[PDB]
Amino acid sequence: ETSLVRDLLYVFQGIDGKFVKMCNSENCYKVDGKVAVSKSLKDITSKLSELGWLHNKIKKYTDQRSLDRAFGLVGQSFCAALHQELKEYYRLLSVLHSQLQVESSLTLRRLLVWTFDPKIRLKTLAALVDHCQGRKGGELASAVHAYTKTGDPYMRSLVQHILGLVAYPILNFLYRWIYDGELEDTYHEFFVASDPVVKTDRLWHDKYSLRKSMIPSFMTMDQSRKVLLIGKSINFLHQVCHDQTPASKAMAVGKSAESPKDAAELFTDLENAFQTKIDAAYFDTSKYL
Amino acid sequence: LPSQETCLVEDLLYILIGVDGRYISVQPLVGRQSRSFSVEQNLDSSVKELVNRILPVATNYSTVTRFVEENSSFEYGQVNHALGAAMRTLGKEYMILISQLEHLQRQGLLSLQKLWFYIQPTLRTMEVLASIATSLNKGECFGGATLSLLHDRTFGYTGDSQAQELCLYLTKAASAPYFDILERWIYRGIINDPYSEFMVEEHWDQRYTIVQQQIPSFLQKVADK
Repeated sequence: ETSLVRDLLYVFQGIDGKFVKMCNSENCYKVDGKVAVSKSLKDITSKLSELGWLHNKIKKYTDQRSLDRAFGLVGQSFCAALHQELKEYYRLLSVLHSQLQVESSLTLRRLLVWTFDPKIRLKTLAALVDHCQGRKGGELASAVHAYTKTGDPYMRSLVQHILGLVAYPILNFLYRWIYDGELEDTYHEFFVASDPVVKTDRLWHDKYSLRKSMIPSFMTMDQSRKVLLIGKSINFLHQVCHDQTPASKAMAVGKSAESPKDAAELFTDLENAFQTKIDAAYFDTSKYL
Repeated sequence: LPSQETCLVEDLLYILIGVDGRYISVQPLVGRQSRSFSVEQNLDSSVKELVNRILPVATNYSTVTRFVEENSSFEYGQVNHALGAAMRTLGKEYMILISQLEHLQRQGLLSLQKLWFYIQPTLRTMEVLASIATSLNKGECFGGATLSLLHDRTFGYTGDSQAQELCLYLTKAASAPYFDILERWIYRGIINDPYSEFMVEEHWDQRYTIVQQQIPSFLQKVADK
């Protein structure tokens, strides 16, 4: 009884405890090698099978890539989330051992079910990881936005935490390029790759392509051409023998306000109000130019 | 022969948390609508009926939670996804009372009739989510017609408080997404169509068209307004 309770803690923390299960794939099945015991023990060994395997699949993805500086943008900001909900699995692992020792000790169907709330929590991270094998941004933003069009705000709140965090490098490309316009790309994490062509004098040539294969799904098509239009005009006022941010230093106050608003705000990515005050910057920077 | 009464109890409590037991084998099938659980032969005809009585309550919860906790997480992110995730939110605290019972099961203090009277308010709690779970997978309904069905379900239901309490709540927590994007549509006017969520869609004006298969749940005059 309690030795199988002690075995189920070690596969929750990882790979096999008392005996050897010899399977890393398709579920982590407990083999006891006993026939004279009841056959009802074996099916709870099969309940443990997909608890421990669905936990080690989250260790498998973030350790197989084995953190890489190349494509080190939005991909690992998705992993920094993936470690914080890895973290949430461990906090219910500690209440289960305080049940185990004395300070009651028998863990029965109460905790047998307590375990299925990690299960649906890990299935949420399992559906989140099966979409994306790669770590390149842009296509990650069409992934979690395809997971919020699904209803039922149980995991829809959880992927809303991810779309607020997947976008957080994406929209950090935006408002600085609206406000100062100092290019900071290394692997083109945004859909606007800034300066991939050699610098030439301006003949109204398009250096900032929008690249359909990496568009976020919260940014529609008329807004992707819009942020190109503000980003093309902000670079044309740098070489007008003026380093002045458009018409006031109030463009620099705006970035600070936005960064505190992001700090105060819980997890939500704004897209209906985000598109409104960039009109008030687009009409601002065009009349001053 | 007195040990077998506890030996089925510990087998039962692991069935209750939705996972496979020791000798109570679990049969999985596609479209299960409360999949069956195969109990072992035992030594006394009375004690099996008590675990045969608690088992549909373990059966009907563990199934109707299981697919709505996974199909919603696989699906879009419409009003049916905030609905199913709130069933998953209510499923978090159900596993808490089982584990506090197992703190009292470090030594035997309860029997099977003590198990069922404790889970008696919760078996009425799961079973009105069970009838939601059957219709939404047979129909595979769309988001305008999901809330229209889910409204009608909590409405011809009386007789118990805490079942009526939740089946209002999560449908109210599915209608409250709908009202907000309605209020984005009646004030600002920006519509967010992930895939679709409305009867009204863009495109001598031909700007808007209505479908009668994505209507809201209230009487048809307010959908026309």
